[PDB]
Amino acid sequence: KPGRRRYLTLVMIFITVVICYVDRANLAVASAHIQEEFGITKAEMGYVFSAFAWLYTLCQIPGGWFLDRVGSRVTYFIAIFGWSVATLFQGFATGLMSLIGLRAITGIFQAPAFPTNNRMVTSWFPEHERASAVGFYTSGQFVGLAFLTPLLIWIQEMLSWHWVFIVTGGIGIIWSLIWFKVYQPPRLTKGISKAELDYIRDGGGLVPLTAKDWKLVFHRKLIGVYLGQFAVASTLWFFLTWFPNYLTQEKGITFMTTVPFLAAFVGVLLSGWVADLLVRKGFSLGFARKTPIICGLLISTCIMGANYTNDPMMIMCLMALAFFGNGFASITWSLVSSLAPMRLIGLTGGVFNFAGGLGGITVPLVVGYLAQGYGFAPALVYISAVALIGALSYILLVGDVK
Ligand SMILES: O=C(O)[C@H](O)[C@@H](O)[C@@H](O)[C@H](O)CO
Repeated sequence: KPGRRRYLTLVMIFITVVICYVDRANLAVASAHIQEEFGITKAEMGYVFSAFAWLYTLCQIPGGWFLDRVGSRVTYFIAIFGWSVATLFQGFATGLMSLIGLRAITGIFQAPAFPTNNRMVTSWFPEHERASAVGFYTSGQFVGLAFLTPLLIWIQEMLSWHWVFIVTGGIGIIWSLIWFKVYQPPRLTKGISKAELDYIRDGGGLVPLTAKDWKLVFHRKLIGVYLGQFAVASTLWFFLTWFPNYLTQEKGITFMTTVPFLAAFVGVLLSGWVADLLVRKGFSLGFARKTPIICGLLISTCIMGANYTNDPMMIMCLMALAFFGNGFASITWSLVSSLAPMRLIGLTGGVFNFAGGLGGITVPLVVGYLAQGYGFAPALVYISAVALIGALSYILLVGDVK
């Protein structure tokens, strides 16, 4: 009865966020064959992984500027059709230099995925259901990064390894042109409902660099929010890049690739829904999403307790609970669109994950730096410290709705 096509764009985004995260972990799937063919060393492989991580964060502040400058639609086509071509060409790469360069190119076009979807969902879902929308396409990340990894392995072992980059890259190419022709602003869309467009707008859904603005974006209210995701997105990047299973593996654990990614799946899902229901009630817009972020980041510190047993106990349960707190508090960016000024929606989205994605580059490096000289115990307290620092820095500098 009410507007129904508004969620169509949400599904297309969910599809995009899935495809975007498949091209993130497709390299890890083939990482057991890429080293052997080119004769690459373990250290050199790190360049291939790092190539995507670095440019992904560095190419957000240009993307944030590129998003507002060029628009919200064409940017995603250039993005989807951008990285999808790089990934496709990676299947025909000759030498690690071709892989490092292409993975760099892949990170460039895939960087403006976070700010572009945010404005896209904010121009279509700036209401109470933005958290349910934010908690919807984020689940596709945990699903798209994992639930498709077995299918890649199936295509990897039976057929050649190149098809993993042709499938993931080829699907993205088709999806860009598909998405390019179907999605468009609400008024300019073919079928617009008289009630939906007003329904979308009643919540706030609408279609050079200044020195002053340059210093204002780095404000206390946004700074405390920037630091918040530095502790949220980081925990997800261990699983993406550096450390699924590396050193000291006999007395680390013993199935591990699906447990935390479900707890976060429903974690982001219900958390986006809990904040969604709370906000429509007599609670503030920030407090409805702030609350599940604080306790979540507090739940994220639950992993510190896994070392008290050192015995084949139910660590996996509290492991999923600790990862549930990150997912439950994974809608930390659902409010960045609100606090950010109307003029600079793209830049804030970049500088935002520029702290979160950076967390995916520095936090994994810290956990590794102490595991050789010390062990895993200082790594669990650090993740809890970053989560506590994330929570602590949030509750103090949250500053509600600026
Ligand atoms: O790519 C992205 O959207 C960001 O990394 C981040 O928003 C996601 O990883 C998730 O929402 C939080 O970890």
